[PDB]
Amino acid sequence: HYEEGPGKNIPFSVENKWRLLAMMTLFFGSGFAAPFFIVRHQLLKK
Amino acid sequence: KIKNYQTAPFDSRFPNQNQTRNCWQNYLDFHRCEKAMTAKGGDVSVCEWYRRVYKSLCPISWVSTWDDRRAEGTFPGKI
Amino acid sequence: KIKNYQTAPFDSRFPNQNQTRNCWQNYLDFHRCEKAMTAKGGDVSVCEWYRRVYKSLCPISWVSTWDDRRAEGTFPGKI
Amino acid sequence: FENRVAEKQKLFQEDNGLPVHLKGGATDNILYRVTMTLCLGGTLYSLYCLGWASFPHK
Amino acid sequence: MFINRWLFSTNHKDIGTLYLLFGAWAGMVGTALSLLIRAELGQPGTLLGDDQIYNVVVTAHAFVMIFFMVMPIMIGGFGNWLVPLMIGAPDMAFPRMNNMSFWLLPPSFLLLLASSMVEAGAGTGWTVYPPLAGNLAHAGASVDLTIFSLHLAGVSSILGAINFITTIINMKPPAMSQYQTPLFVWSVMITAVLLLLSLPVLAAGITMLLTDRNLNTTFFDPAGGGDPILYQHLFWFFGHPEVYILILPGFGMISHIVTYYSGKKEPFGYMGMVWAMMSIGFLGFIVWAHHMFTVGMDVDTRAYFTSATMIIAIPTGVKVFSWLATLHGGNIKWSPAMMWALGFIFLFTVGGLTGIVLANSSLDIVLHDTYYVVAHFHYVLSMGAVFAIMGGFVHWFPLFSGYTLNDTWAKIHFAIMFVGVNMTFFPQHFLGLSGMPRRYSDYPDAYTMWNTISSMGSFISLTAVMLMVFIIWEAFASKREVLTVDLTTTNLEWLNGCPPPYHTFEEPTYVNLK
Amino acid sequence: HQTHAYHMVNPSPWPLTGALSALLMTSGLTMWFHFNSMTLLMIGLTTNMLTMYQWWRDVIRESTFQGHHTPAVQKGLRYGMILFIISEVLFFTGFFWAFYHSSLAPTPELGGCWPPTGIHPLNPLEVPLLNTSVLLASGVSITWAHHSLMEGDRKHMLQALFITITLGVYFTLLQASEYYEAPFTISDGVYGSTFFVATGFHGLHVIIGSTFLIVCFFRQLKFHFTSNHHFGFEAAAWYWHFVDVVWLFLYVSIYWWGS
Amino acid sequence: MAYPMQLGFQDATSPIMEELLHFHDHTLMIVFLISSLVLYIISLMLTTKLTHTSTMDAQEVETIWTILPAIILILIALPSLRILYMMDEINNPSLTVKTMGHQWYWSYEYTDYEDLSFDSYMIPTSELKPGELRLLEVDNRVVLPMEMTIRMLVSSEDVLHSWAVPSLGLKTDAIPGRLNQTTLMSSRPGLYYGQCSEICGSNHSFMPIVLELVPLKYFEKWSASML
Amino acid sequence: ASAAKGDHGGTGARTWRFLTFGLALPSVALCTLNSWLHSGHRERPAFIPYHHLRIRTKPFSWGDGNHTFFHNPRVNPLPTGYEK
Amino acid sequence: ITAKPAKTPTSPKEQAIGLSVTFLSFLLPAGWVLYHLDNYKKS
Ligand SMILES: CCCCCCCCCCCCCCCCCC(=O)OCC(COC(=O)CCCCCCCCCCCCCCCCC)OC(=O)CCCCCCCCCCCCCCCCC
Ligand code: HEA
Ligand SMILES: CCCCC/C=C\C/C=C\C/C=C\C/C=C\CCCC(=O)O[C@H](COC(=O)CCCCCCCCCCCCCCCCC)COP(=O)(O)OCCN
Ligand SMILES: CCCCCC/C=C\CCCCCCCCCC(=O)O[C@H](COC(=O)CCCCCCCCCCCCCCC)COP(=O)(O)OC[C@@H](O)CO
Ligand SMILES: CCCCCC/C=C\CCCCCCCCCC(=O)O[C@H](COC(=O)CCCCCCCCCCCCCCC)COP(=O)(O)OC[C@@H](O)CO
Ligand SMILES: CCCCCCCCCCO[C@@H]1O[C@H](CO)[C@@H](O[C@H]2O[C@H](CO)[C@@H](O)[C@H](O)[C@H]2O)[C@H](O)[C@H]1O
Ligand SMILES: C[C@H](CCC(=O)O)[C@H]1CC[C@H]2[C@@H]3[C@H](O)C[C@@H]4C[C@H](O)CC[C@]4(C)[C@H]3C[C@H](O)[C@]12C
Ligand SMILES: C[C@H](CCC(=O)O)[C@H]1CC[C@H]2[C@@H]3[C@H](O)C[C@@H]4C[C@H](O)CC[C@]4(C)[C@H]3C[C@H](O)[C@]12C
Ligand code: CUA
Ligand SMILES: [Cu+2]
Ligand SMILES: [Mg+2]
Ligand code: NA
Ligand code: NA
Repeated sequence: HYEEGPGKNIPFSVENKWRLLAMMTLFFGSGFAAPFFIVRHQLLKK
Repeated sequence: KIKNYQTAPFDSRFPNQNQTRNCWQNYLDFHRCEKAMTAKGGDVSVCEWYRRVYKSLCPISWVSTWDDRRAEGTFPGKI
Repeated sequence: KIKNYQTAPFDSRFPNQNQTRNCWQNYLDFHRCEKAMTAKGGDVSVCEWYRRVYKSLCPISWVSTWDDRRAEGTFPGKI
Repeated sequence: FENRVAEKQKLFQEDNGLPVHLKGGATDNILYRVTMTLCLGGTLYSLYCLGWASFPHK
Repeated sequence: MFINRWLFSTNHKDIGTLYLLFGAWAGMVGTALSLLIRAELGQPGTLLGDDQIYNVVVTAHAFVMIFFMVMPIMIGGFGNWLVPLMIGAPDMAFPRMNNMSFWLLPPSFLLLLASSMVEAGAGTGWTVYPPLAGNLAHAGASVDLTIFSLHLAGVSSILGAINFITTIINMKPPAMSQYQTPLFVWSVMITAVLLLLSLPVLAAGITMLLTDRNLNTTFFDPAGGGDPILYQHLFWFFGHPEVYILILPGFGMISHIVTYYSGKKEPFGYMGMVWAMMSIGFLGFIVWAHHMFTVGMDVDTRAYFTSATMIIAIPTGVKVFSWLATLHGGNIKWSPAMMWALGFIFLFTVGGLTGIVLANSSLDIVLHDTYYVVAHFHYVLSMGAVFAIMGGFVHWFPLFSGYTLNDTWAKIHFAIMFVGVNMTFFPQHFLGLSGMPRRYSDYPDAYTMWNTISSMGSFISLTAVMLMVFIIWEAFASKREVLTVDLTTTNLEWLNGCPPPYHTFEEPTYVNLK
Repeated sequence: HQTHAYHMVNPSPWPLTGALSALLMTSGLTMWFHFNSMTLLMIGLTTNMLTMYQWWRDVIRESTFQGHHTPAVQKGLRYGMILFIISEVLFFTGFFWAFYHSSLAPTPELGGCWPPTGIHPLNPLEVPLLNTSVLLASGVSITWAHHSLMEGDRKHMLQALFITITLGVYFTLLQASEYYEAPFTISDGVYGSTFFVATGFHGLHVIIGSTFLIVCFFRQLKFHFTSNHHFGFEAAAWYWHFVDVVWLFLYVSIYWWGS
Repeated sequence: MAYPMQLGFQDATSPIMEELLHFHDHTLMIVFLISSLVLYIISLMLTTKLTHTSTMDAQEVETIWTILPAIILILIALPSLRILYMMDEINNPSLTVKTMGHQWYWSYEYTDYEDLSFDSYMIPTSELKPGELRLLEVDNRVVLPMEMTIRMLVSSEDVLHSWAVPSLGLKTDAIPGRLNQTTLMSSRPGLYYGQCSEICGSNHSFMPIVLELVPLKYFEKWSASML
Repeated sequence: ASAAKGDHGGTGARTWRFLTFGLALPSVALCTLNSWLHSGHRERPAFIPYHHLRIRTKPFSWGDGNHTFFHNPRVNPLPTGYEK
Repeated sequence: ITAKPAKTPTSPKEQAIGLSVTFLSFLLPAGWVLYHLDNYKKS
């Protein structure tokens, strides 16, 4: 069986708020950055 | 163009035992052709083939009734 | 020689925004007529109306492509 | 043929803690590992192909 | 145990959590695309210096927002979390098929990414009309990867629709009729029937595009006797239902939120609200050609589609007035979720009304393919879906997580967003009325002022999105655990606490018939 | 434990391997169409077949061997299969729409007629009529199988189901032969497009349906079905009638009216 | 053409466009009224400490808020459809002009009498003469007679385009294999501008339409000058 | 709308077997005869390179790119005509 | 809603950190690409 309760029903840890902040920043920052880098890629292709 | 017309040739549009529409279509074609020619610069002799075909195939009374109805303004086909 | 032609009139057969078939029909009508008028007793002047209408309505590239295909033997309409 | 369903019912109800996709025995594990290896390897290969196809190839 | 729980899930709450995570991440992608759009238009001239890339950005922006942000969040995320709890069911009907509806979406999204990285992308519009999207004007793999992206998203949602319809019909307590189920559950059921019937037609249409591009079919190619306009009919036969699919779960969440924060045990006029949703769903299938008023259709067809389209205002207005009548006499709790719902009612109404303008095919001649249409759907769809989603997220975050948000921060976030979306999209009405086309990377100089203002607006909403991320962090960082919520007698999803145990309703509710 | 009758399914890898198989098949088709290679496509087809096999194996384990298909669970599966068939009807509706759109308004490129100039349709009274009698007959034989099962008659259930499958195979081989003999091709304009894509998706569903009936045949050989509980057989019969009705619509529309 | 800070429609150049302006004024008044009523009622619901939280009966009030919207929709649809049927009624033109969309420019054909055709390209910004309009001018304008009913036929030789002129109320999609008709009538001489209105690739933003409306005798001189 | 047959009283396996062997399979037998009388090859028609047929906007992903998937040399001409 | 006191309260200083970090994670990568747009358009 699995852990239950606040902060235990999620696939990421909230045990440490600064580790969390890194995770959330990588998570949402990667999705927000991706279109800028794809545009860059297309502009650079030729 | 190839006279010695003998009779109406086989027409793949009308291959079956009921030839009503063959008579009807050639009658329409001839009179449509004739209408077209009587105005603009030309003469009915280009209509002759349709004339020979419908005359060969169509019962006299049908042609006569259709001619009467054209004169009367009651012919229901489009000419 | 009835003319005073300005452009193609409204045609109740083709009353809607899509005018493709109106261009196509007059193109066929003109060329069917021009073929018929090569029989004995025929002049193409009778075909003039269809000619003016299709020339007014049809894109030049459609006319040109159709002409090319009639010459190739690949035109898919019946003339 | 004879009706052997009861013996399969006994097998698949054995309290061994196994999830149903492995409860048939060692062959299930083999088929699972084959399947998963093909899926994850193919996915890696498909990412390689994206990389290759993302750039003009001279 | 991590892989078993999060990759092999058969649990409605965990699968709902995966969908919310996926949709939030997609929302960041789609927001970034929207800012690139507005950066290109934020002053006259060219920014990207490559209008094919611009067109690729516009296309991707739409697919990401619709297929990877709104539908996964509303149907996959709120639907999976809330529907089984609201009917006391122990999970969905097909708990394992449910997990595949989820896991089809990361590959779908990957195929969309691949579309934009190979060749010059699919710069087609999210409509993907041929011949622009065909193999001569869009040669190469990008459009085919887009088509496959849509096939996978389509299978995901068709199977999810099968799951939700079956669950909702079959897994209520034996005493509970359909007319005792909450409006959000109705909204998901009707959305699922629309998906079941519309997505296969889209699938047929994009499959014909695939074969025109790769197997020398000519469904849409006049040289073979095909017709580009047939593609449009097939696309929009799906696409008008799709826009009601995008809003209907929103209508369901709005009903619950307005009821809750008005301190009411029930929404005003329940059976009217069911009638109105079923009516909107039904009429949503017989209006699609209002996306085609300039393609050359006969006048009587334009008259029918104008008329049928306008009729949808009648059931929609019943819902709007019924929300107002739910507020009526309430003990109003000015929570952040209530603010989102109130902003929803007003902005959805504005957007619906410009939709009624557009329904008039005579005026649509001049407004079609202009920014007036863009303004219409960013009110009714973009703000509509986003505000219902934000209202639902703020309201149910404590249920899903066990933790409370900072309400003051949430109200600030609402305030910023409300300013930003209105500054962005309201001037686009003027741009449309005055004739600025949509899908343009640059514009005649006359249109500069409102494009400048609209782009400035887009940055304000960016500040809101960033703030939203911080607010979610702060809640998980501070760990204020929920004790109780009010109104549980009429909000069953809360009655197993916050978050509910992994298995809920193992012993079903007791409901008698009398 | 639980005191409801519904099925809490064991955590399963097959949703993930199915979703990855979809990624591999679609990226595989892309690579086939654009980069001259069948590699990814072959992996994806293989993992798809592996996924289906193990997933439906597990459903058999859960029901025949473990007893989880209570009447409530069965009722859910009935709804799910009906809804699936409805979605498949709408998919075919899109192809019929394309067919009627093209054939009711033939463009000038066709000759402005239907069938187009240069197209010589199959005679619908020859193999297409035989195929129609084949699928109609298999709808009778699968109904005999159903009643035999309900009546507890193993031998006649197996005979009738065998006949049903044999007819489905006969249809498929007749259609394969007609595809090869057809003087028109999928590249023969919109006539060929509508003909082969619509009858081709139908032929695919005949193969799917026949495979489903073969699964039922072997499960029946292994005594999985009771005289009262046999939803895999009912679903395969529903699916088979759907395949038969689509054929009738194809026959009347494309082969007969469209000739 | 549009002008800076414009809020509404371009000034009407044809009678049908005037009709649309009046119809839009009518509809927008209704839109403003309903939007403002909803906003007001929201504020009315939210500004009292009085409460009523027990079940409310809905039947009576739902007659009002189905019948009154139904009446309003009819009052929009009647002028809407009248204008629709006006646009469609037989107008007997004196001239037919075809336009063909291309990536990315328009071509025009005047083939009633002479076989005239020509291509029409955007003037690049670097080539604009002083005081000319960025993204809007073309090298060859569509010369046409004013105060006359003109049949425009629209198609495409490649992808979809759409031929639009907002101040004449015109927008007709340009579809390969299809010849779409619309009617054009300018009350005034002058220059009337429009832009391609169906996404057609890279240069969708850069293939404008410019009509040049002149008196008939000048149209004839221009026609005459082309042989 | 029920044919000219007529045999119920409590439907069952026996009745559906009777239909299977007494109507359905005889029909198949008769259509199989019909079909395997009207079999035999027709004159193939003159080739005409119509532009709406033998469409090639992209090469097929098999063979030489110019043959359809179930190409039959006897009755399927290529864009340039029948094969040798 | 009612809630227990924060298990791990986030001070204003802690909030300013999390907010700044959050904002920077959106702004810096996009900023880098947009700043260098002309370095891209010329290649
Ligand atoms: C939250 C704020 C964020 C900041 C961003 C902006 C937000 C929007 C708020 C803005 C507050 C809006 C108040 C009404 C706006 C009408 C402006 C107008 O003059 O419109 C003119 C017409 C066309 O008119 C013409 O052909 C002639 C124009 C000139 C008239 C003669 C006078 C010459 C000088 C004119 C000076 C200005 C006149 C204005 C007169 C002003 C009267 C009020 O354009 C149009 O149709 C555009 C209409 C789009 C259709 C949507 C209508 C529903 C909105 C109702 C509630 C507002 C929701 C706001 C959205 C939400 C707002 C809360
Ligand atoms: C959430 C999504 C959503 C919703 C719900 C709607 C709702 C409506 N839409 Fe819109 N629409 C879109 C999303 C949506 N739309 C999108 C995405 C497009 C563009 C796609 C593209 O081209 O990319 C679009 C395009 C679109 C067009 C095509 C315009 C063109 O391209 O030229 C039309 C035309 O009729 C239209 C009409 C309507 C109408 C009449 C409604 C109605 O359902 C609105 C009903 C609501 C009200 C009327 C308000 C509340 C009612 C009252 C308070 C009652 C009293 C009111 C009256 C009596 C009028 N929409
Ligand atoms: C024997 C009875 C019929 C059985 C089925 C036969 C094979 C079909 C396989 C799948 C059918 C599904 C796709 C239909 C696509 C086209 C195939 C049409 C049927 C067919 O087989 O057509 C053949 C062409 O096949 C070709 O191009 C090559 C086809 C192979 C590549 C197909 C690639 C496209 C697949 C796209 C799938 C999209 C699925 C989306 C589902 C989404 C759900 C939401 C016809 O051969 P021909 O030589 O042109 O003329 C015969 C002349 N003697
Ligand atoms: C271009 C190429 C595109 C390719 C896209 C490929 C996409 C997907 C890869 C698909 C792999 C499928 C793997 C087998 C899936 C079996 C699902 C199934 O059979 O689901 C069943 C429910 O759906 C039901 O019944 C009724 C529904 C049965 C659905 C069967 C699978 C169909 C998948 C394709 C659907 C396409 C939609 C067609 C219409 C357009 C069982 O539900 P579970 O939750 O499992 O169990 C519940 C337990 O109580 C059982 O004991
Ligand atoms: C040459 C090979 C080609 C490959 C391509 C696809 C191939 C073949 C797929 C054929 C489908 C096989 C489905 C087999 C399902 C077996 C499992 C099953 O039948 O499971 C039954 C439940 O039904 C259930 O889930 C019902 C499950 C529904 C299955 C529906 C299948 C339709 C699949 C369509 C997929 C493609 C879609 C179209 C593409 C455009 C189990 O319950 P019962 O029977 O009551 O038994 C219990 C009793 O014993 C108790 O006494
Ligand atoms: C649409 C969403 C976009 C929102 C706008 C983002 C707002 C600004 C965020 C800051 O971005 C940074 O800006 C710097 C400039 O201030 C760049 O440094 C660049 O410029 C510096 C000064 O010239 C040099 O020192 C650096 O090395 C050089 O990389 C740096 O790359 C970039 O991360
Ligand atoms: C072996 C089995 C006996 C039934 C049982 O095991 O009790 C019998 C009963 C019905 C038989 C099947 C049915 O008569 C239908 C088929 C008859 C064909 O002529 C051979 C295969 C065929 C598929 C048979 C194989 C085998 O002999 C079966 C399956
Ligand atoms: C009869 C049905 C259900 C009543 C019930 O069993 O509770 C109710 C629910 C919603 C009602 C409808 C809505 O209130 C909207 C319309 C309101 C008008 O006053 C009558 C027609 C009208 C279309 C209503 C007819 C009918 O009374 C409906 C359809
Ligand atoms: Cu041409 Cu847009
Ligand atoms: Cu619509
Ligand atoms: Mg358009
Ligand atoms: Na720009
Ligand atoms: Na049964």
